[PDB]
Amino acid sequence: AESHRLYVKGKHLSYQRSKRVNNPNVSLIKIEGVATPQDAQFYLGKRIAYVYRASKEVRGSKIRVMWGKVTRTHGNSGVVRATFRNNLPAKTFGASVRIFLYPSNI
Amino acid sequence: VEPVVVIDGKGHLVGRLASVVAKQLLNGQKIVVVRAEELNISGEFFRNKLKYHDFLRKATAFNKTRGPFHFRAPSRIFYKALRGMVSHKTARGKAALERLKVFEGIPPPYDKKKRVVVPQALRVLRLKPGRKYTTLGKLSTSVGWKYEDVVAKLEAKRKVSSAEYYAKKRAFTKKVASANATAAESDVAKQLAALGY
Amino acid sequence: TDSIVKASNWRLVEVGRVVLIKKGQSAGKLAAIVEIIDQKKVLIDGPKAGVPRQAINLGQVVLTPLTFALPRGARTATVSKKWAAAAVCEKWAASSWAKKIAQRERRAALTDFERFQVMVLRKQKRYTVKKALAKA
Amino acid sequence: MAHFKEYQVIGRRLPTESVPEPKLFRMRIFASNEVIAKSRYWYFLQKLHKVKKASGEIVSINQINEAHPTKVKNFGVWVRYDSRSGTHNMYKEIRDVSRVAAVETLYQDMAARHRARFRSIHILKVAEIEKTADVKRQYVKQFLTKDLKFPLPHRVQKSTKTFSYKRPSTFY
Amino acid sequence: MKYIQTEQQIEVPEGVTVSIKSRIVKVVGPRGTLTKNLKHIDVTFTKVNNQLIKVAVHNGGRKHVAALRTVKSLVDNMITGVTKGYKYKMRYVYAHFPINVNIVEKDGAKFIEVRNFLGDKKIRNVPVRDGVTIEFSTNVKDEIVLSGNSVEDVSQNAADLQQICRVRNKDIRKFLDGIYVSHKGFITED
RNA sequence: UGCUCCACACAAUAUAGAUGGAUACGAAUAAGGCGUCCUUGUGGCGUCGCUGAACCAUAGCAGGCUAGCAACGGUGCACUUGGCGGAAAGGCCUUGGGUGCUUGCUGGCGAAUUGCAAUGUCAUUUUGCGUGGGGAUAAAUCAUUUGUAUACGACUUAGA
Ligand SMILES: [Mg+2]
Ligand SMILES: [Mg+2]
Ligand SMILES: [Mg+2]
Ligand SMILES: [Mg+2]
Ligand SMILES: [Mg+2]
Ligand SMILES: [Mg+2]
Repeated sequence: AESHRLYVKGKHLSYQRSKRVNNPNVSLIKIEGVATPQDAQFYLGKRIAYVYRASKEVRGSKIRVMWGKVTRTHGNSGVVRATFRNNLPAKTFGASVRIFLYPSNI
Repeated sequence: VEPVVVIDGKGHLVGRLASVVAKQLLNGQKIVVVRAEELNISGEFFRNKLKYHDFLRKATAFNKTRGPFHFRAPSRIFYKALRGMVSHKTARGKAALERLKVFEGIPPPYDKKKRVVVPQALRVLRLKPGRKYTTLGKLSTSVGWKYEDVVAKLEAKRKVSSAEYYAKKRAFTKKVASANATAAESDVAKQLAALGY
Repeated sequence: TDSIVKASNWRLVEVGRVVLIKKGQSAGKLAAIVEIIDQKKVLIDGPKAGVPRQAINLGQVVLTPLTFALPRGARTATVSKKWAAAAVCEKWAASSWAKKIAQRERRAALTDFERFQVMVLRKQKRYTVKKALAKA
Repeated sequence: MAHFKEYQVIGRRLPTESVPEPKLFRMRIFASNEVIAKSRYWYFLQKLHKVKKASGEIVSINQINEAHPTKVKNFGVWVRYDSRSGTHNMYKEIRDVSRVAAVETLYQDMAARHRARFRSIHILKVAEIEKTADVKRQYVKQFLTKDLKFPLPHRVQKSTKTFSYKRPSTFY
Repeated sequence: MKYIQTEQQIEVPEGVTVSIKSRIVKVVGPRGTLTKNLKHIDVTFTKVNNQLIKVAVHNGGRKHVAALRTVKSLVDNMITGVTKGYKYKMRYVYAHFPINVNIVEKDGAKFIEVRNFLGDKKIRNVPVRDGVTIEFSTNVKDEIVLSGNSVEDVSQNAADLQQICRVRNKDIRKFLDGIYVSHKGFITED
């Protein structure tokens, strides 16, 4: 039709951090439309893709992906924690991610 | 959900609006703030004028041109508040601040765009009834902002054209509502009503 | 020739006022105010929808325009009998406010097939409405 | 401490050969749980009789429920408290549906208006006023007028979203 | 304290119509029309029987209820000024130098000029507020009468005249010269 | 055989981060919106809110080929009529017909093997290069010169 989306939008906020030490191994994601941990429990274990573009074609594509998954909820406001096979680059704080509906339980 | 979010700054509390926008910018949302001159600060006009004068007196002693710049315009007073809530010396903070535009009044192209409010930062909701508050336009004028009159004149001109647009929109909305009400009680409408629509 | 004043109608905190609980185990049920404890807390009772007699803060409940005649301090059986006599549920269900609550609950319950049907019906209704707007 | 609870605490001196079966003193204690109630009991028996926890024994502790939790009552409360410069007695009136929440209101009131911590307060007495016109504080007396009804002007609605498209109203 | 309701009553007479906006009061009577902004008080007006208006404060504190009685007086002064009017009379007080008070005009401005105050060569100009009427009355000497439907304007114009003749650089207990309000009353009182 | 604009063709370059729609009164908030009527007002009456949990859009090989019915609507694209918009207008509203689609309704055909998933590629920026179609045909600096200038630069004058 006009929309072909099968993923929920999300935003890469930052790494897990204290006041003055961050941890790139874990990322904080805001899922569009999730406001509480109770809602954020639905997306636990779902796969996240970060989709970006590069100038150099690699394997028949100028588009590249970093694949991760939602591990747990974070705070009271629906923010979740995500882990990616390679850590997100930290210039993507504020950048969009795609949270897929697979693996699917409902 | 919008690509650009236009906030009408009228009747908002400057610091609570500032924190909201600073979080929005850092989270990657482009924000335009209009009618900066209609922003509110809680407290009397004298208190806030005294606070700006205290801000005015601090400057690099040996060269006043390398010191704390004291911007007078309301949009810049808002911008200064929003800086300091943004780590503005970093690349991430610069990229956040580049997602923001603050204007006096409503200029084009935002005249014909939806303006939102932030109820979290609205004075009418936050401030206790009877509490004295300041308007950023008269604060800015008292500390040296020059363009309150031109802003007011252009805003009156915009409000007149906008009221005329609204009169036409209201007439069409009336006609649309009448056609939709007439279509009700038909078969398709009753099936729709059984589905919450 | 006459004094004109805007009345500024307000829902009053009063015995026999009907309230909708928004926070807690009830959260969407109708109760009646039986006592006023202080400026912020009122004793409420919702025996028809099963709200226990309790002291509740006014900030977690929303006053409705509906009121019914009820003595102050009326016990649960008295509250229920006068609630049935005044037919508070039926007056509530007639309100566009309750219609809107039922509407959003019915919308949330729709399946994927039901949503697809809603699209098809909306397009058909739109077809008739647009044709009418063109003719008028 | 979702709220206070009221316990009856009965204790006695330890029995001796000289005096078997001592006198069994009892108090009503407002405390968050059993342990605090027993501690408060000994602390107050410290000030009345020659006995301490080591020379004494807790015979019974029983939570005391409100006889009618769903009846609004006017409570008169006598408290003794230590301010920064001395000790003072006062009497306050609290309207609510139970003794425990009336006392809970009282501790909040003492903290707010006199900066009196729970550390620095003695509940001398709590008693319902069974008759109107024995109520003496105007802040509770104003609520007993016939057919009382007031509005709640300037309703402020809580928004779940960050942005509103409507420029709201405070009507009610 | 937080009183639940505090209540005040404004009585309106036979030939007066009082219209209240959000909190903009318009009082119309025999002598004209007054308007007053009261959007700083947070009170509620309600019409009772076309002879009684009730203004109330709900869940108000000490300063709030004090403002309520203030509002009642302000509306009362509107109704009094639109039916009976306000008339302030001032007396010229001078020991040696006679005070010369006249009404002059400059491009339609209607000033009150004080000349010869303590023998000063400076002429004192006090503007006449809109709605205020100045007259100098026969049968009693050195007196100026200010009249109007607005008590605030009549009183402030009278105060402006009294203040402009403040003796400077002298013992004011000995140098009493000035123009002093001597009577506060009504125009159509009889 | 230079420069500039347009159009289409390939290259390269990147992306602070498209993935249905940024969806326009103003003002008050101890008040308002909408509708209706009149004696056009600080009017009567009705109605609404208690969130956008909305409205709009939205089905078709990432959306194919093809047959009809009903209506004369919707919408796209260029060509076009007029008007408005200077705060940063660069957009808004319209007119006319033309050329498409239309899922408002009823059909017939196609899809497969990307193999049980791999963004599975659909966007908008900049700069080149080529082709074909319009358009225009300068200056500045150094050197020389002045002294209203001047440490040197700079400044300020003159010179087919
Ligand atoms: Mg970060
Ligand atoms: Mg963290
Ligand atoms: Mg500095
Ligand atoms: Mg708007
Ligand atoms: Mg300056
Ligand atoms: Mg002297």
